[PDB]
Amino acid sequence: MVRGIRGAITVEEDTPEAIHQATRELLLKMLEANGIQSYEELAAVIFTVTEDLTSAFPAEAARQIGMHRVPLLSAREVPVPGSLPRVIRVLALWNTDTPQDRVRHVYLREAVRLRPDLESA
Amino acid sequence: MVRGIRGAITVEEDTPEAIHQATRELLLKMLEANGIQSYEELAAVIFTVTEDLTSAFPAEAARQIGMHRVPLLSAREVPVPGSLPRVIRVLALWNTDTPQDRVRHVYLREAVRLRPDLESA
Amino acid sequence: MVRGIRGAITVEEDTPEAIHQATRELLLKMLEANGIQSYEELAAVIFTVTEDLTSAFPAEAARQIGMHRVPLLSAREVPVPGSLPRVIRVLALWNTDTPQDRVRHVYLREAVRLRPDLESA
Ligand SMILES: [Cl-]
Ligand SMILES: [Cl-]
Ligand SMILES: [Cl-]
Repeated sequence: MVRGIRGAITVEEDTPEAIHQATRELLLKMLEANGIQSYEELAAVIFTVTEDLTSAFPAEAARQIGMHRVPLLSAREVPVPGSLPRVIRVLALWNTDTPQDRVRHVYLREAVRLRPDLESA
Repeated sequence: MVRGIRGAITVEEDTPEAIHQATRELLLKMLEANGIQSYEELAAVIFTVTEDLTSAFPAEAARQIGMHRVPLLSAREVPVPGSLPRVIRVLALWNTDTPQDRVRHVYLREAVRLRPDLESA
Repeated sequence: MVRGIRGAITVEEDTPEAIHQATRELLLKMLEANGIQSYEELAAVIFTVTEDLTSAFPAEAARQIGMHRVPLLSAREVPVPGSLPRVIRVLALWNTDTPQDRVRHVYLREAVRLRPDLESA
């Protein structure tokens, strides 16, 4: 049994340096938030990028933090009018028996605006 | 162990009202067809939309039926010439030991044309 | 518990005959490399294609080798400048307890250039 973990983060520019940094930061925070101890717990990680980000592969950033042995895939997000620009989204598939309500999803920088429900009191 | 569940549905127009309704209908029918009792059985749900649908996020529709705690991701489908227009596709990842041939895939409206094998006698 | 299996292959032209052949070849090699004995071991398979490939659905090729009962989904890859053209990527989600370092990822034709780490001595 598997639990997905969602993440999202924004960048201010379509450059590799920006995209790679943001992706590394988000991945590490997703793992930390969930108490993951090894990349071996990850079945796979899927990324999406908005259409305004073409300069870099998020999987390259994941390999900068050593995710060579984690299977990675990336795709393009739907360009909805008025939706948040320059977003990197992550779906990590985690081999765990953690209950669904104990999985922690991580939305950073302006991406917090995507999920106001995940703000809490 | 995990089983994917596929769904697909068409809409007649690229509007949020159409996309959201179709997505809600399809998701509920996928769950019902498979005898799912809780959203907690879902590892994650991945959506795709054809390039002729940009007005809405399918994940927003999933949140209208309460999928806040289900990890969701969306992407764009390949624009193959002559392929069916205005299709919302769903891949639900289901934590189950159901055999592969007992999983029920759900193709609604004109999307039945995608999978004539799933028509039966 | 699930392990992803990555594959990738290139084609020389955007035609169905080329895309379908390459997809069939890659899928079978991914299964063989990992000692998979039944399609029932596959939770789902996700494909991506680069933006320069629109003539065919990789899932149609998977159905030419009988993957009707395997849930399939396809999406478009990020068009990064200078990245390899005409690539079909595969993420197979495999129900297995195989350790992460014993899963075999398969990169064929020019797609070997994507992952020089997977060349070995
Ligand atoms: Cl959370
Ligand atoms: Cl079925
Ligand atoms: Cl390998």
